[PDB]
Amino acid sequence: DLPLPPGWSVDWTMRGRKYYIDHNTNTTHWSHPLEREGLPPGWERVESSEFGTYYVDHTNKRAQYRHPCAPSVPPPYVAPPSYEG
Amino acid sequence: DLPLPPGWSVDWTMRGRKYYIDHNTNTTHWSHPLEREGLPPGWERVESSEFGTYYVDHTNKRAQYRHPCAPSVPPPYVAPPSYEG
Ligand SMILES: [K+]
Ligand SMILES: [K+]
Ligand SMILES: [K+]
Ligand SMILES: [K+]
Ligand SMILES: [K+]
Repeated sequence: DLPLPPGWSVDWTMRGRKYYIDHNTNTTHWSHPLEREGLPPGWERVESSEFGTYYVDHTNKRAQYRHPCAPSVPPPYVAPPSYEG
Repeated sequence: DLPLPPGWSVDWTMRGRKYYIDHNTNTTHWSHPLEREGLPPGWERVESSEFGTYYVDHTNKRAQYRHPCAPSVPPPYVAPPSYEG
């Protein structure tokens, strides 16, 4: 949907997974560069049918469920307003 | 974007957070009912600018970073194909 910034292109893995090619920096990425609000450089949010939504750190070649910048404690439960309706 | 199933409506919290009202079951929800693929009943995926993406269990009033169905081990690191470009 969102336009690629100048200097990018897209391709596909042998499993059908889209990736983004940055010809400005000669690097490749799982996510659109305009869809990384709140993420530090080197980190991406990824979606998995087996593991759900998690985060990868390309600079350390590791992954974790928690956003890199989230408090290192479990996140807060909040319910929507009760049915009124 | 996606049409609401029959019997639903939408409203807004005093913080500007959208929620979904199910008049079929007299319940309320943070997420669109057609956007919960892979989630068990009672669980939702939520987005937070402070905590990132996590999951809430309305039946236990708790939250966790890991998808309820994800393996209880850290998720796998996978890099996109190296720049060719
Ligand atoms: K450029
Ligand atoms: K281009
Ligand atoms: K997560
Ligand atoms: K109905
Ligand atoms: K309606």
